[PDB]
Amino acid sequence: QVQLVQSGAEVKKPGASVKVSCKASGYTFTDYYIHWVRQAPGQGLEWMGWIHPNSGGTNYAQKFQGWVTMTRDTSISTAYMELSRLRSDDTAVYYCARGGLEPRSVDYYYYGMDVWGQGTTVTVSSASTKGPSVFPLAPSSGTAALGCLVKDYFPEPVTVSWNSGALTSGVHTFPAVLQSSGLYSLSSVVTVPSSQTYICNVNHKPSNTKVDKRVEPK
Amino acid sequence: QSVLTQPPSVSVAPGQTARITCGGNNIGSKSVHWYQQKPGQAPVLVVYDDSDRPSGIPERFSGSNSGNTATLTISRVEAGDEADYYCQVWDSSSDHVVFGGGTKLTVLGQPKAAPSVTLFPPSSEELQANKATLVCLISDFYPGAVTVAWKADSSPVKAGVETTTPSKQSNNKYAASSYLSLTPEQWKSHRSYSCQVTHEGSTVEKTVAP
Repeated sequence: QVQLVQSGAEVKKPGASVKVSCKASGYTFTDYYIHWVRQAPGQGLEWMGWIHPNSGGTNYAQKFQGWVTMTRDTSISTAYMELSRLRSDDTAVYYCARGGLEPRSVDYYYYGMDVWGQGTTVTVSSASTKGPSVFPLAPSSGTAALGCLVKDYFPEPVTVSWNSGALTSGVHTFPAVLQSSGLYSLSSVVTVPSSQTYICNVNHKPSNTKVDKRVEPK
Repeated sequence: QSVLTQPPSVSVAPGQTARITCGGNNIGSKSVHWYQQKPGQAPVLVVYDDSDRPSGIPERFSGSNSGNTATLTISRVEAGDEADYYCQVWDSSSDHVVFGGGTKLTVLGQPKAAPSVTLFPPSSEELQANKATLVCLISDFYPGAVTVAWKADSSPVKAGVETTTPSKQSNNKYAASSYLSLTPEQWKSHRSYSCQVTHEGSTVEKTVAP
């Protein structure tokens, strides 16, 4: 269970700054360097730099050195990364990965990045966090429709389940669309037998919004 | 510093053999690593130290590196092998780690698959809220190209329409969605609304009415 778990999505105004965390478990934290990789939407991978969890020594890519600050706390096996004076260009997924063995050595004992965080999405925007409306999408109708429309929210992401984790299979939750408004919208819909109160648990953490919506046939 | 270069895209028929290359200066003496990234997921190290494979990776993934080129060879490629492939080295000269720019791999030879279309009208909840929004949800189709047309009373509608790009599901086929926003009236004014999606020359229509 060798694992790196990063903190959740963040949204900051331009000029602000952010600290992202990456927690190691399942191996000795001080046995490997921690690296950070940027990936802006639709782009490729960029090495930002690394840190020795043992010494705290750091090394930065040209492009990222000076406005990026990597630290760490060995007592909880967590690597942090700070991004200062954010701009829109900075919107991206940020990974931590584990690669390279201690100690230093004249030649780097580096065998690629073998274990990766799940990435953290950092969005830079001046838009204000808004909660979604959640409307019911009754079925018409064998299999039935039934669904839930989450409308005009900001920002990504949003986590819907069905009937409190109960109804899983059949649940298709679609990748959101970006509207002209700047607000996102997606729908989660469940194909079911035509022949049981169906509720969809929608939750938009960033606006502290959680609605429950029962979907009944008209 | 050093810079790694890969061909942006490479294509192979299924079961054939894919050769992905990673060009760099004296890279033959640098030790290359390879990552596989599928959309919305973290990269996976598939080969390292020139040609070693992490536990769980099949021997059909091999690698070599010599001169001014490292190569990732994947034998008997499957549809499940579509991803972006990134090469990578540690460059002692700069003391920096460097990524290649990535290589798209496509396996042209999968079965055609027609879009499943599902459509919903506006909620009264929404209409009492003085709004109105229609929901057309295309799923389960391959290839990943699909065009969506919105009809009201046999006439096309452009405004209000927002269509997602073709995303990729668990079943390695695609899905998209179009959203139609209208005033409560225009919904009530028209006999019906229809969302028609065209794929590989055949069209699938669904219709809805107040």
